[PDB]
Amino acid sequence: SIRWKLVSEMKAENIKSFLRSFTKLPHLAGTEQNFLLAKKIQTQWKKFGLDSAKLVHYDVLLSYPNETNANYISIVDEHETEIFKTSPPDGYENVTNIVPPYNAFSAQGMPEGDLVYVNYARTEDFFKLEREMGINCTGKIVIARYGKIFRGNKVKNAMLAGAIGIILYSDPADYFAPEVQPYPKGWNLPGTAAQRGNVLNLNGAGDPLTPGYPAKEYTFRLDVEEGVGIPRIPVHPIGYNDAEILLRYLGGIAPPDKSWKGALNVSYSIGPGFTGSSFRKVRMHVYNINKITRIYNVVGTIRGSVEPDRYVILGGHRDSWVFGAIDPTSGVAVLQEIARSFGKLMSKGWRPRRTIIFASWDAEEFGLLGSTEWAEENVKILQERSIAYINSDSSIEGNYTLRVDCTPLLYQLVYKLTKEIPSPDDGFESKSLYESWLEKDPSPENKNLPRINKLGSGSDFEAYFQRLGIASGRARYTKNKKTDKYSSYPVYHTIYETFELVEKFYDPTFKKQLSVAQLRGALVYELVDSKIIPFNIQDYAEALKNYAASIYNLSKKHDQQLTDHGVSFDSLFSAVKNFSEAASDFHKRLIQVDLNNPIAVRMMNDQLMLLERAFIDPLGLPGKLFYRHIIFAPSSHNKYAGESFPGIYDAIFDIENKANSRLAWKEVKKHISIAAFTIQAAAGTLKEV
Amino acid sequence: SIRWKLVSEMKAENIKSFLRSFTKLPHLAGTEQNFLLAKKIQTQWKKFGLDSAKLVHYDVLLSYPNETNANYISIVDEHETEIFKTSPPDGYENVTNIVPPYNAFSAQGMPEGDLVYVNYARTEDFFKLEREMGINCTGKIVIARYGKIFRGNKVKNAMLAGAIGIILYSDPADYFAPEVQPYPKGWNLPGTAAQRGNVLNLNGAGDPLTPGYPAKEYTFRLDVEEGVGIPRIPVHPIGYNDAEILLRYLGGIAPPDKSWKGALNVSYSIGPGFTGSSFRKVRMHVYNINKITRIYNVVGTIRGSVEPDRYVILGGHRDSWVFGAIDPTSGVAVLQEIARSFGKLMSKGWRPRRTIIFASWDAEEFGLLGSTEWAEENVKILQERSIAYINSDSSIEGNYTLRVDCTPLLYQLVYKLTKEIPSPDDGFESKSLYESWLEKDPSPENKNLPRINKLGSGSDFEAYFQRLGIASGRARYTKNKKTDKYSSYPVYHTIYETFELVEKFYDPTFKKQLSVAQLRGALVYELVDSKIIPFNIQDYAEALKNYAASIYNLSKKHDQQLTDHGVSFDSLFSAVKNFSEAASDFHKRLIQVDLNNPIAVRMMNDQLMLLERAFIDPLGLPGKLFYRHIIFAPSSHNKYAGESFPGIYDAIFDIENKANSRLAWKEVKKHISIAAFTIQAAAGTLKEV
Ligand SMILES: *[C@@H]1O[C@H](CO)[C@@H](O[C@@H]2O[C@H](CO)[C@@H](O)[C@H](O)[C@H]2NC(C)=O)[C@H](O)[C@H]1NC(C)=O
Ligand SMILES: *[C@@H]1O[C@H](CO)[C@@H](O[C@@H]2O[C@H](CO)[C@@H](O)[C@H](O)[C@H]2NC(C)=O)[C@H](O)[C@H]1NC(C)=O
Ligand SMILES: *[C@@H]1O[C@H](CO)[C@@H](O)[C@H](O)[C@H]1NC(C)=O
Ligand SMILES: *[C@@H]1O[C@H](CO)[C@@H](O)[C@H](O)[C@H]1NC(C)=O
Ligand SMILES: *[C@@H]1O[C@H](CO)[C@@H](O)[C@H](O)[C@H]1NC(C)=O
Ligand SMILES: *[C@@H]1O[C@H](CO)[C@@H](O)[C@H](O)[C@H]1NC(C)=O
Ligand SMILES: *[C@H]1O[C@H](CO)[C@@H](O)[C@H](O)[C@H]1NC(C)=O
Ligand SMILES: *[C@H]1O[C@H](CO)[C@@H](O)[C@H](O)[C@H]1NC(C)=O
Ligand SMILES: [Ca+2]
Ligand SMILES: [Ca+2]
Ligand SMILES: [Cl-]
Ligand SMILES: [Cl-]
Ligand SMILES: [Zn+2]
Ligand SMILES: [Zn+2]
Ligand SMILES: [Zn+2]
Ligand SMILES: [Zn+2]
Repeated sequence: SIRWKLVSEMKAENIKSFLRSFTKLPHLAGTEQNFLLAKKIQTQWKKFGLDSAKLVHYDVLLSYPNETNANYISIVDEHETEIFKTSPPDGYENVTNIVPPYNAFSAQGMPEGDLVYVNYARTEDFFKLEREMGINCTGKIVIARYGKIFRGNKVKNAMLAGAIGIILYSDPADYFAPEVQPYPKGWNLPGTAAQRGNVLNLNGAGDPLTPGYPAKEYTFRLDVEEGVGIPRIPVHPIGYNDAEILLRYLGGIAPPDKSWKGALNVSYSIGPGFTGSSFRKVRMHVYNINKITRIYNVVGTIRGSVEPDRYVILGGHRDSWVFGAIDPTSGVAVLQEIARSFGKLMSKGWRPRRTIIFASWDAEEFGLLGSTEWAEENVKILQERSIAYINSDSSIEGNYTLRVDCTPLLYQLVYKLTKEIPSPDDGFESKSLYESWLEKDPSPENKNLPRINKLGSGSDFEAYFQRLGIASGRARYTKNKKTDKYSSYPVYHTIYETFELVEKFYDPTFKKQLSVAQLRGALVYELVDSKIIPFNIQDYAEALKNYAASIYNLSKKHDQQLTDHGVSFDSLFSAVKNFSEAASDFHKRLIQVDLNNPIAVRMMNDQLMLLERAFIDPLGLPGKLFYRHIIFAPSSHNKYAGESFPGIYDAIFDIENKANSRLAWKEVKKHISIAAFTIQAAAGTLKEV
Repeated sequence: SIRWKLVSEMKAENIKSFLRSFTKLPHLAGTEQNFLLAKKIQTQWKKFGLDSAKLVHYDVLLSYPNETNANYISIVDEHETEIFKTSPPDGYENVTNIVPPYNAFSAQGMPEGDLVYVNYARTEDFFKLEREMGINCTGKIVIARYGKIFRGNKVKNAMLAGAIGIILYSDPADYFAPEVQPYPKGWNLPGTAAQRGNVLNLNGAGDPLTPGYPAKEYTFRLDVEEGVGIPRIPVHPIGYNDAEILLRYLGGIAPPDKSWKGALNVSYSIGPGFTGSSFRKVRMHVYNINKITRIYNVVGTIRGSVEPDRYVILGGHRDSWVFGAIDPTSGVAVLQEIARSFGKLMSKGWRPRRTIIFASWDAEEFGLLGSTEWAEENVKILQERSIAYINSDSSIEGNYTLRVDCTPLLYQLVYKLTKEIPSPDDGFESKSLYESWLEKDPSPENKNLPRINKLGSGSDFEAYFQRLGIASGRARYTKNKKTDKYSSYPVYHTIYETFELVEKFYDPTFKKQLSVAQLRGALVYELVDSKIIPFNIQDYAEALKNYAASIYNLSKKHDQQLTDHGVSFDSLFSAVKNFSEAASDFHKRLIQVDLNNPIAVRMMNDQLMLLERAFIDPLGLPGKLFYRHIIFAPSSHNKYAGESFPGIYDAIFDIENKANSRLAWKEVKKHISIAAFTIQAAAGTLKEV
């Protein structure tokens, strides 16, 4: 078949050569090297035979360290004397433009104060410090370990607590894998390395200065002081050797339980302040600059021969913090190999039914900026014509098995294609990827099917799925979560994401990265070429039954209040019931369609394409204009995680502590009512008359 | 042709019999008689052969007088003694349930104070009273004449001024036609009759308690105190005999110029207070009740044989204040005759290409409630599938010539169809409606084409056009505006809108109402049956060039400020230029389409259908979530009137008096930027690749 030719044409050795070619130098967004990489990708796409490959630019707010006012953290004594102050991988000694560690969009400042350790700086950590312990963060400098929630939420949480700065660091408890050596001898995080990353709280907005509209040359911009999601205290990241020095002499209360204690050789006392030392106060000095900077997406097409006005988007970012060998360059290499293989199909006369859009996004590391501004530019065509979005970010975050996150519309297609891709796993040489994946990660809901996760947030699919309602999917290799308990991967967002890391320690044969390229490519092919779009709406109906039961279960602890405030989930369950009926009836009709009647086929394809759109509410969620998906929009507590019925969940979260209960419960009623309506409206789009 | 059979089948005598049958008794929304009328319409549609005809209900906030606490206005002396107090057409003496005059959704109260005459209670009238004259309305009762702006805006304006009540009345200057007798001898307004009407400021929201979502049984409702657009002072309407008594002894400043002086035999002095009288203070007593009440739309279909998933909506309200012989029942009768004529086509085996939706809306007089709640329910299917909406409200507001208001997409179709409909005008017996209309109302932009107006607001097309972006149109007979200078028509919204009025004084032969039914029906037929949707996008391009020039001209008075604040219209003109190019290229391609290739035809039809949608911004306009059309959304000063580039216009209005100029001009820049983007995005939907 054509799909087998697409998949079998891709080669591990090609992914390896692409990765090596794109990881020799840093390619930070907004810098010359990442523009040069765009031009190289565009030349390659033209060579592969794509119909177009253009650079599309935007001018967006980025953030960089000041090369002549370096950031640092220090400890001073009571006489203001500096007692301690903070200060390339082998083979890259000659590389001159590695950005030092920083947290993009930090406020500027030189705050000084007593230090308080805040664990993960989650909402519950601050609740505990303030409510239980009676500790006052006003005004203190807090130190938090990375993990559990997106780093921007840690900063927002610290701001809410009156902290005047926040230090972030990587605890070996969370980022150091047991019995593996630190880079370069193994793949673990060294004590000298800090994790870069932006600290905006954008909630899907894109460029901070132009929420809702693409950042073109003429475009109105907010004043920088009003930029969406920009924090108002300094934030800076350090490695664990430096963190150990800061934590060592914290006094005050002992860590409250083992869940506060990391792995360094220190007490994990909370503070505030020091005991047993010259160590008296902590200072931060952070002076990164925000500047409007041009960024460049590469956007290419293969136009459909039958439905050129219907799109499947294969999009991945290419900007990195340093070399980004895993994040994102492993996905950049995969995207090139996919485009090469579609070009080989074209060379023998194939053209797809619908149009494929290839996209290499810029400035993802600064808040999904390139992918979001292109969605904002092209919203009117994208919302009326897009079948799906398949991401192409990191392909290789571990080497145990496949992970897939996607809308329930795509579950059946994912299971179908993974059965036709050879497994790359040792011991599965005559078996498919489906078989190895089912063995290694069975679904809790059905032991006979592999696990597929919800799509949440934190990579370029976000605006397409959570704002525009375009069915989306991602797939990558990952770690074994039952045994591997560290966050992300050890060298995430550090200078040590190198080609050598990936080749030596992750996937020496490149077979695992090949399997991810084959699946992302086969997903695009089947969505763009199948006469009938390969979605299954009954799988959405079953997902909604699970999510309704879950939010309802969460409400049982408040059962008396539900009764007293006249709160009922009846309408939600009724909508779910009606959706399941409409989806069953829709599939009964769909098998009867006359495949030789183009308008009959196109009307049913429109219903499959527009089903995800029905869940988008243009009013958004409370305080979040750009999160519109009523089933799947984000975790308010961790942007990386997806949350179901977010309007209901946010309304009921910590409700027992809301000042005004009558008001709080009416908000729960509001969001229940919205979810019921939206699911009923979605069911209505499936009806025949 | 089929269109000629549709048009020639309609009969004046049938419209007359329908009108007489629907105007014997009052049919106020929410009352038994208007439910009975729904059932009669539904029985008729089934008899005519429609595929379906169903009642669709919602439970919405309505407002009625308290039958046991009657409203009134009084004058008292300084001893609190009542000196004056306010208190059926021939042949209707036995009709028992005529609602007395009131303004629906008025606050309740018994305010007492000095009286101030405020002309039309426009923003500029209050500016003059307060800024120029130094008059303080705090706290006064104001009296305003109806006209110039929607009555709800008069009330909002008075509230802003600190007034504690507002009396509305019909001045003969505005509602009494020269040399015609008062009903029953002629068609003029008697001094005893008051104009009913709601006084909400909904800005497109629909039911006040459920903005954004249909008002079903389970639906979350705002507390009534928080109902959208509900005014916070009492409001009540009186006839001019009563107004004369209230105005007569006003003292204080003389009317400032003739534009403040109406036609009664009084001075039109402003007050505050009385001079020359027992007349000391004015009191209002208003105790209407707001109550959630069930309303019923009748919704019927004729399903398409080729594109059943594409819709053309013919919708008109049927609820009236009393008999509503003009408003809306003349349109109710027209809608029935149209449905009858489509049923006759069906009887000979015809079926339309696309689906026609017929709708008889309820509670239009209470804020467009039935049509808006059905749009809110069905938004997901309507926005993805609707070709157009044709209204069917009053057909006969005068007897001089045709008036058409529609999107520029429909201009060419309107001109084409009116050439094939016989003129009903005396002296035009062998001529078409186009010819009589061109002679009587030529367009200012092109003397060789008849005038077509912008669609604004104030009838059931509003949510479809201004929220959802569905191309809309309306047509009716009207007065000669160069000679007839009165507002609306004299007996508008009074008890004197009777069948006898229409038959004796407006259209005895029913030929004018017939011509309106033929045009509304022919519009539906051509939109639903033509293989290629009959829109012209180059007419939209020319309209945008006119609107860009107009808003720019308006800015010239502020030219120095534009320069000082770096405000430019360059991007707007550039977007308009690009749209005109894209529309020209689109039509060049459209004439080449292979009419025998269904997918080629369907892709171009999708572009014609979705063009109006491109102008809808889900973020809305400032303070108005439900006005989304960036070119055509409303006048903030008069909901009946449409305003172009409303975001730019509202931003620049009264700007010289804004407290903060730097902030005010940035808002102008914002709205210019949004308009430029939106027109460019719309152009992008027309592009081939
Ligand atoms: C699910 O569909 C059912 C059937 O159409 C709806 O049930 C109606 O519910 C209302 C109360 O909300 C009752 O007045 C009707 O009697 C019900 N009809 C039947 C046949 O049971 C139900 O409302 C729909 N659910 C939602 C959320 O719209
Ligand atoms: C109208 O289309 C033109 C042509 O594509 C756009 O012109 C570009 O404008 C930007 C400045 O905004 C310049 O950087 C480019 O050099 C222009 N190109 C050309 C060929 O003139 C214009 O931006 C579009 N208008 C809008 C509002 O999008
Ligand atoms: C970088 O820091 C130096 C030293 O404070 C300062 O003078 C310079 O202006 C900074 N650069 C920018 C863009 O702020
Ligand atoms: C890769 O797989 C090998 C072989 O099982 C294992 O020893 C190693 O820890 C894995 N590497 C990573 C980064 O997980
Ligand atoms: C009507 O007014 C009477 C007299 O004030 C009052 O008692 C009654 O409750 C009112 N009806 C309603 C629904 O308020
Ligand atoms: C209707 O037309 C007649 C004949 O021209 C005219 O005398 C009369 O004023 C018109 N009626 C109305 C209500 O305008
Ligand atoms: C800590 O919190 C309280 C209440 O927020 C605040 O009044 C106080 O100023 C804070 N502490 C200090 C030391 O200022
Ligand atoms: C009229 O306006 C001023 C300013 O709004 C207000 O202070 C005053 O109270 C008002 N007049 C009266 C009589 O209260
Ligand atoms: Ca933007
Ligand atoms: Ca509503
Ligand atoms: Cl990915
Ligand atoms: Cl109308
Ligand atoms: Zn990434
Ligand atoms: Zn990253
Ligand atoms: Zn009307
Ligand atoms: Zn009316």
